[PDB]
Amino acid sequence: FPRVKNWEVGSITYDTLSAQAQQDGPCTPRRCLGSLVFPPEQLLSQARDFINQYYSSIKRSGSQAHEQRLQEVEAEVAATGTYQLRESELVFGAKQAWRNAPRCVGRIQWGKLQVFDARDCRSAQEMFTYICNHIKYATNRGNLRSAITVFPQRCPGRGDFRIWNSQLVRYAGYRQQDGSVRGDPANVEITELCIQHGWTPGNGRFDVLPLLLQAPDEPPELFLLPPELVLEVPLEHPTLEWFAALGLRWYALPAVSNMLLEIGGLEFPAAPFSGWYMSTEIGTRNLCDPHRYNILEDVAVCMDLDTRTTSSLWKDKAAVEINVAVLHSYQLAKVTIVDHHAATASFMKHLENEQKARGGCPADWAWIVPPISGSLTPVFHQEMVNYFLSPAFRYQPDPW
Amino acid sequence: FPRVKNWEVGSITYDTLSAQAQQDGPCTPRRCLGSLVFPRAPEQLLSQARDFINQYYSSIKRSGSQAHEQRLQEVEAEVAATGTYQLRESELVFGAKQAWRNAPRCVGRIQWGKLQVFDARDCRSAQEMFTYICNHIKYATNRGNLRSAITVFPQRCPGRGDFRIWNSQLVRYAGYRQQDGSVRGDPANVEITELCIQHGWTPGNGRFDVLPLLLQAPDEPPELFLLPPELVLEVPLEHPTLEWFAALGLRWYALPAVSNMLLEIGGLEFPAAPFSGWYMSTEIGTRNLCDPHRYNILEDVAVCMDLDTRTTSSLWKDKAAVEINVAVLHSYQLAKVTIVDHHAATASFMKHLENEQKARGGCPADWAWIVPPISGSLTPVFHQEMVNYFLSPAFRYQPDPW
Ligand code: HEM
Ligand code: HEM
Ligand SMILES: C[C@H](O)[C@H](O)[C@H]1CNc2nc(N)[nH]c(=O)c2N1
Ligand SMILES: C[C@H](O)[C@H](O)[C@H]1CNc2nc(N)[nH]c(=O)c2N1
Ligand SMILES: Cc1cc(N)nc(CCCN(C)C)c1
Ligand SMILES: Cc1cc(N)nc(CCCN(C)C)c1
Ligand SMILES: [Cl-]
Ligand SMILES: [Cl-]
Ligand SMILES: [Gd]
Ligand SMILES: [Gd]
Ligand SMILES: [Gd]
Ligand SMILES: [Zn+2]
Repeated sequence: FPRVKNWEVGSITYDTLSAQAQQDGPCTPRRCLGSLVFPPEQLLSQARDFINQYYSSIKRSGSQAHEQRLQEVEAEVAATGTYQLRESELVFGAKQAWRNAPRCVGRIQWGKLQVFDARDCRSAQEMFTYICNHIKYATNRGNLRSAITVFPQRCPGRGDFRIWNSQLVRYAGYRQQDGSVRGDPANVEITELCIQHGWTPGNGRFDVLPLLLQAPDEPPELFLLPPELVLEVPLEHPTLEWFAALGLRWYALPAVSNMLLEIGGLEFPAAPFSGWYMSTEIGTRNLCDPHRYNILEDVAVCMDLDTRTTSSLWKDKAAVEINVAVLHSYQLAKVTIVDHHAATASFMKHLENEQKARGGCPADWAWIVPPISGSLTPVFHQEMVNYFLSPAFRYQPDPW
Repeated sequence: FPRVKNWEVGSITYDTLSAQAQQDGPCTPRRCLGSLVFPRAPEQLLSQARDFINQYYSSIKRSGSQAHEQRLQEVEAEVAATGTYQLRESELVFGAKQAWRNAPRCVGRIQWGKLQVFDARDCRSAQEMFTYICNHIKYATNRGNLRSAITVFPQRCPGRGDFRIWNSQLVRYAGYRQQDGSVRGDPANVEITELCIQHGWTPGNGRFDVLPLLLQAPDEPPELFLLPPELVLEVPLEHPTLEWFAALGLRWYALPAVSNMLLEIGGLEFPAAPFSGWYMSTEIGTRNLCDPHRYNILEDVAVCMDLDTRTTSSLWKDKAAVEINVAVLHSYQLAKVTIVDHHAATASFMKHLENEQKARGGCPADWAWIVPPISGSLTPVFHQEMVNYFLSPAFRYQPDPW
């Protein structure tokens, strides 16, 4: 059992939960690959195990309802070749997949999740309405609420439900007479898919993209989001009056719409989950990555910093203020957001909860440690262990 | 072979060098332990020696030659006879440079070929050991124009104990347990401070008292040796625009010289082989001065900066840390002592990975040690995927000799 040390306090724990690890990771005794971003009747094996998880989690192992439910999943697969989850189970498995997400620093919140059941969905126009209930419920006028919407589970012979966008809110990315990009350069591909399928492109650096929703065995269909439903935050700084002039904005709702939910052997290729932002996500990665909006030098010029030498730490100073601007703006607009110090301190509380409850916690060090001020947060000094537990959110290929 | 992506540019390479990794790390396909700090007969000696000799003869464009098999047979005959063997001088220089080259947690490896190797394998006593060390400190410091160097003391051998330096670095500040429960000085150094005292050192009571050296000759208790103050170059810390900063009374020393690691070359072990380069400013500014379990100055600086420390979202911790790093860079520059900031160091490490991809087909790197502890994603290494594995020659950790 791996020994795990915290170097700030000098405290030691053992990760016994690592024993239950399901799907193998990318590392071998020969080499570590932890820093890499992207690393038939077996369906009954995983279903049986997930069902035992549910009943132990409600102190109902070895009793009547536990025995009972085991047989009907057995009979469901025998007759149909698959099975349906009870409502309580789909709830319990959504929370568990979030709980088991090693790259998420916000799992202290994993027990507070609103689960929308879109398993009776049957058309792309139905998708849009379900997605639209989600967005408006999750946004909640800025008092954000964690939510996931689960569309039908995949089956043989029939196509997949899929959202083609990586998130529900993305900004446009436009090429030019010189190749380079206006807007968000991450979303250059989906932007050109949307232009293909009928959307007339805007001219701005912060155009909210239209959705591309895919009913099974039908091609994707464009859907224009209601602008009154996409809450956005214009960015200003508390004491740098010119910051507002830079015209920067970000949206309120972080909602990943490209990952595949897996519960008890069942696979849901369309299942958007949403929470609220950690401020480094917007202020550090989205606005300052060189391949993203890359605003770092523009802000430094406006601050009259000396950009001619790296040792003035002008990059560091300008980055800190961009993060100050994100936090101040979201708080003034009363949109839920959490800074990387508060977020990481709650994660340390989570680890300790999880140590007592489950005997460990799969955590991915490179992604839990924030991208500014790493060693100023407690997670930097906490050793972690990474492994795969089910249920889980999984990456998946793109549907083109 | 593992595919490696650079997410900032789009570059894609394949680490073929990892296939040669001969010793095992701590990860399995079940679980990654990459974030853990400490993740750890004649024929086996023979097979590592054979491999190193092959490495050396590759480096001198004499692979498969007369001289090459000459050395291979020679080493076996010496192992059969003596149970071990001796490196030629040129083999030792090449082996010390490869060990640096091979060190996955060093971001300054663009410099790996520029290393001054001092051969002290004739050292006879703790007293002679001390003399060799003073000369190392003197040459490396070079009045502030620092030069990378390593001194190699006699190798491990059956029949006689090891040479050991008990201090983890040649220059360390004392850490005295206080009256209440606090530490005065550097809390990382309470243990070695206590060993020096119990070995008859007279402790000071400052926050920056330089520690004496505890030097162990084979089958001998360690002996205390004081470093002459004029040999230990230090830097008073000031801030270019925060004049009150000088009143903190903070200093750091010029020379980073690790003295507690084991140098392995072709199966032979040198448990005493201190090595030194020059600092990257974050080791001092961020870790040494701002870690809660170290000098822990972050809040005091932020209060002095008139920041609002009652709420995290004002980012007072980030702002104060940035200026503490400014103070470090400015102060070493003022004093004309070599130092590299985390933006320049990571950008030269990017050129090292490129150089190494063409020379060897990859490069062992520990992402969590390479990415700086402030402003991580503002440096290019954050966006570089990396493959961590173990090559030999190597610097390895080893247990404390007490
Ligand atoms: C409630 C507040 C939440 C916060 C502050 C938060 C924070 C974060 C952050 C900062 C990341 C790093 C992702 C990146 O760097 O792009 C992340 C990853 C992730 N989070 Fe959370 N999260 C929250 C809620 C949730 C919820 C509700 C779910 C699912 C139900 C979830 C599941 C995940 C997953 C699967 C990842 C991995 C993303 C990927 O690998 O691309 N999180 N989270
Ligand atoms: C010349 C300038 C150098 C720079 C800028 C530099 C930079 C660094 C830094 C920042 C670390 C991380 C240390 C920590 O966080 O405690 C490190 C580690 C290391 N360096 Fe370098 N270094 C230099 C020279 C050298 C030399 C000359 C050698 C050996 C001949 C060396 C071998 C190592 C080793 C073995 C480690 C790992 C130490 C440990 O794991 O505790 N370095 N280096
Ligand atoms: C190469 C490296 O794995 C990659 O840049 C990772 C590092 N850590 C990260 N951590 C988070 N939270 N999000 C990321 O996108 C990344 N990127
Ligand atoms: C727990 C964690 O592995 C530990 O704090 C590591 C993180 N990365 C590091 N990186 C460097 N360069 N030096 C360190 O001491 C550490 N410490
Ligand atoms: C649920 C959730 C919350 C949050 N704060 N962040 C995310 C991920 C954002 C997308 N990244 C992959 C770019 C998801
Ligand atoms: C040779 C060398 C250069 C450098 N820049 N830094 C170090 C590390 C100092 C000690 N750390 C292990 C705490 C060593
Ligand atoms: Cl995002
Ligand atoms: Cl140090
Ligand atoms: Gd101006
Ligand atoms: Gd001033
Ligand atoms: Gd004071
Ligand atoms: Zn690993």
